[PDB]
Amino acid sequence: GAINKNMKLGQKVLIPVKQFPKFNFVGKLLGPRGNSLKRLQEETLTKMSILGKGSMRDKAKEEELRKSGEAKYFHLNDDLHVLIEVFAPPAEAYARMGHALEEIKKFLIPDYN
Amino acid sequence: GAINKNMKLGQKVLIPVKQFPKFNFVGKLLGPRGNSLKRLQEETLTKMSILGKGSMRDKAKEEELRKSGEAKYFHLNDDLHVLIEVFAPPAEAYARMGHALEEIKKFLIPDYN
RNA sequence: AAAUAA
Repeated sequence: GAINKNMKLGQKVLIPVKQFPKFNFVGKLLGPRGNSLKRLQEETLTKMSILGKGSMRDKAKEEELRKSGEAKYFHLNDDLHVLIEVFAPPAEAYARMGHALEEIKKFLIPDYN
Repeated sequence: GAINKNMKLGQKVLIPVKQFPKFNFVGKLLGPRGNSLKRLQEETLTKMSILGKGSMRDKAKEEELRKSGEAKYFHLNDDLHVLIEVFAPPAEAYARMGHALEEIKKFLIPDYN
């Protein structure tokens, strides 16, 4: 499209549950009351959501919401992931995404305490 | 205080470490993902935290924090225990603490795994 | 069995 027309970007970032079994990443990404994710979107000027299987603190509600069929719950069949999104001019859109994907690496490795 | 004004209650509940040596009660109480403790508050309408010496899984981390001197770690000198807390009008609060105190006894017995 | 939930 047009180089100065604002654009919407989106990239699904897989959360490594197969490589780090049993570690609660969702708690780690959000931190206390979500201020580790609030702060991480503010830092990079993107918007981030944790979607997919297990993104919700229960198998059951997340299973029902999933069996409902509504498009808003399409993500709960996909693997657990963070969806980073940005709306800005193209040069800015890709640059912040690139920025955002560098600062998120640390939340996708365990704490070892 | 006043009969329908809300009050705070707290009651330490001791964990029998002398009686079942080396049994991990902390894991039993929190279960997976911390949700057997979390469900036990929802059922009883209380709030619960595990404090005292041995509440943390790293004995040297816990002794740093204990030395550190901050009031938030004062509990790491007391015996290992669950501190049940409630904020409600007196009638409800005492009824919930009691409910919680019967419903907590199951978790103060080891599993023989 | 280890408590962060936007």
